[PDB]
Amino acid sequence: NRWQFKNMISCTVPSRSWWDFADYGCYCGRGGSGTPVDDLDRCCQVHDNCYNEAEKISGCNPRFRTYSYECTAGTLTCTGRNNACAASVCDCDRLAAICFAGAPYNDNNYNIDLQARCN
Amino acid sequence: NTYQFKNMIQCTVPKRSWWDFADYGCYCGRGGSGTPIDDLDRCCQVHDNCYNSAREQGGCRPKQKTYSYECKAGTLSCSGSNNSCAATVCDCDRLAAICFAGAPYNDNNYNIDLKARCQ
Ligand SMILES: [Ca+2]
Ligand SMILES: [Ca+2]
Repeated sequence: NRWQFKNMISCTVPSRSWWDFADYGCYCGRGGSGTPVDDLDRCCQVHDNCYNEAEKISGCNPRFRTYSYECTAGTLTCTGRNNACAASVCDCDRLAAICFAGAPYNDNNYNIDLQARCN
Repeated sequence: NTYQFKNMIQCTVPKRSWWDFADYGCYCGRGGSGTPIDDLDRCCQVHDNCYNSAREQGGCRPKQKTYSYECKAGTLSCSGSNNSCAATVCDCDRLAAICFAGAPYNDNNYNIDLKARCQ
């Protein structure tokens, strides 16, 4: 669920607020289109694609499905007690939070002009 | 589907680009939480809540579900052909497009700093 995705981001990037990734580039935050502006934006593009694939599972709502996972000293693990939807969504979220933790964060790419930069 | 919702907005609000709404307030694009900053943003909060009800119908993906509708004179109608998911998502879209036309648009509320304004 979205709150857990926020908590995963805090697990892997505790120096930042999840809000920092809520509107970054063309893809971080609800929706996405155009050309990814940087590495971090590429992470978000892959996370939207991942959610797209998870939504093919019948009844699977990534923003609302609560999954089972652990944040242990900066490591994220999706646990075995997840149904298909939960397991898929957990994995999307885990892989994105790790991707975010590897990418440089550029303040000039936060809250950009989407009309001008994302078509 | 999203293309249809754009056309509905083009219909009730012919004076503005759809992008004017896509990054407005705490709810029209990104963020999706916090206190609605004004009436237009409340239109978007209601739309989000409407989609959330629609998604309960399994297989029903509001952004991708194609429905049947008409824009005449400025007056949106959802057709009687629509299945359950289509009828529901078309109504959500219709109601939001009407709401957008009736709410004052404040330039100060476009591309807001979500982190600062949507907690
Ligand atoms: Ca996105
Ligand atoms: Ca923005």
